[PDB]
Amino acid sequence: PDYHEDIHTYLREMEVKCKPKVGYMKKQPDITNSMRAILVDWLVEVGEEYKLQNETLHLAVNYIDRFLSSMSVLRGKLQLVGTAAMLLASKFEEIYPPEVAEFVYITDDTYTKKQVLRMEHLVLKVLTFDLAAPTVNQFLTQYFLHQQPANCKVESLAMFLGELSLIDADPYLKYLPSVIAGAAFHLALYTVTGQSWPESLIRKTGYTLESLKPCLMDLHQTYLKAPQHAQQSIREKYKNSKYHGVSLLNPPETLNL
Amino acid sequence: PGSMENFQKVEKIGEGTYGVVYKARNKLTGEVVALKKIRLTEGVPSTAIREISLLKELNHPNIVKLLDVIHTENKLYLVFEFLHQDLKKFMDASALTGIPLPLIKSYLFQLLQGLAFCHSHRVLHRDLKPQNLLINTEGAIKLADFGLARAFGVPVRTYTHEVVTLWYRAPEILLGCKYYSTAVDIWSLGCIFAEMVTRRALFPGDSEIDQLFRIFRTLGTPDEVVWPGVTSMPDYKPSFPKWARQDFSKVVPPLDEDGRSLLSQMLHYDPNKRISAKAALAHPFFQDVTKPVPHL
Ligand SMILES: C/N=c1\[nH]c(C)c(-c2nc(Nc3ccc(C)c(S(=O)(=O)N4CCOCC4)c3)ncc2C#N)s1
Repeated sequence: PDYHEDIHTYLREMEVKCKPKVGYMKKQPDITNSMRAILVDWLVEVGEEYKLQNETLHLAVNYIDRFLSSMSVLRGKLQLVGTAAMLLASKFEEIYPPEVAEFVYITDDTYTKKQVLRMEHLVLKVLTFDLAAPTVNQFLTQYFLHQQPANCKVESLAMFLGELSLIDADPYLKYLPSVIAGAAFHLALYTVTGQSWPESLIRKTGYTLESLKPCLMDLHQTYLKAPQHAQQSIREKYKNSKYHGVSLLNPPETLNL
Repeated sequence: PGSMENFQKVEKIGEGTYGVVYKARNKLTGEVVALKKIRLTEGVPSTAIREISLLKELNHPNIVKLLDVIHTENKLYLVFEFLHQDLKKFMDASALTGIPLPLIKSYLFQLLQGLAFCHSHRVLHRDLKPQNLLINTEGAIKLADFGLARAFGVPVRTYTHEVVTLWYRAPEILLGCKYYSTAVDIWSLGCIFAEMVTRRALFPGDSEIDQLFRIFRTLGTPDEVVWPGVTSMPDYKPSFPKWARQDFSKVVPPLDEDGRSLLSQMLHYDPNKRISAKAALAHPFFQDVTKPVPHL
């Protein structure tokens, strides 16, 4: 609270430096956005099974996107990239990271422990060890401090929305985490309480409903079409009482902007 | 960024739970470095992954500089700038002379600077003690050993409970607080500040409860007045002896009024009242701060 601004400022600077290449999928010969949605959905499953932090999952997705931004990968190796990213994310963020054997186990023994570790090494190289990336989650928790008063359904809905964005490279790869965080927070706050992006977050972030609008429009459609999405692990996850079953809430029909 | 081809080992320096440290000379540039070797069956250790990534973000005069990472088959070599010794060694050597107050003031000022920087970049050190503060022959002191460090969030989550070397561990960790923060690093510096003045540790406990009791006998046993929420902390006990707080001037007798003021703020029981590294920089204790060079 004596560093909240310093840290926000710093994270805002770093999210630009840690941003994936917006159009990297066009340059991927073998893989597609849909395959990526499949991998990310699975990573949510893995997160649940090992009770990993949400932050860990966000980090792992940051690592995958940044890696695939400079390295071509065949579809048969995409999961290996993902496994190693989750492993690294876990090592970075978790009090007790699942052991390597456990990661080797959840890939249905598609890959050897030796491959998983070699890929870990390669990922570190390609990211030059820059793992402390800003995430939607990091911005959300700061934004939550501006509630009056705090509302658990809103935080869980926001988390849920922020998390849905990880699935679809198109279009969310073009929005910075701090912006998806803002869109998610306003959408959750509106859905649950009917209120809006608070004046105090405008002072803090410089973002307005107007600047958020483009991301907000996408995220709104994502929210509306969620039950029809091919990938369903985030909705299953947020049916849980841990997150106040917010996936079961009804999305607003109109945002009115 | 090259390979070990250009490094010439000069001598071993010491060891870590993961690393072996050598003094080395770059043969083309003449630069003296400290090489930390990390041998690699669970892949790259988490501590090494934290240390490298956080350290690459922290470029500061009072943070030890990671110069390079040589990442090979079975070996990970971290290349650090070379510093001459640690604060612990210096205090020992300064046995009978004592450390001149202007040099204490200087070191503390510098340490608050490096620390404020860490906290400004959402990093907790979590292992500040004289063994991890390195000094050079030009008056600088720098935080080192970011193996226990952690990237934190706002507001903090629950992180590893088993943190900070015992003598320098904050009461909120001892009492099982689910949510410690930057204040734990300030607690540690408070202990180091007192230690530089007396040249003996301030709370040399041999166990957790011994550590708590030693703290309590010095600062008074905390109650809901001095520290709201204390009695509902997990490892707090109603049977705790209730000691009076002693006059702070007896805690570190050689310290002047400004020094005492500052020390007391760094050792406030309530993490929320405990002064931040940032705010401490502006304390009157530092009004005449300079940068003396120490003695070999
Ligand atoms: C695990 N401990 C260390 N890791 C690194 C990278 C260290 C370091 N060392 C120096 N130079 C230096 C030279 C001589 C001595 C005696 C000392 S020491 O007093 O701190 N000493 C005490 C006994 O254990 C070994 C180290 C340090 N410079 C930079 C770094 C860094 N980073 S220490």
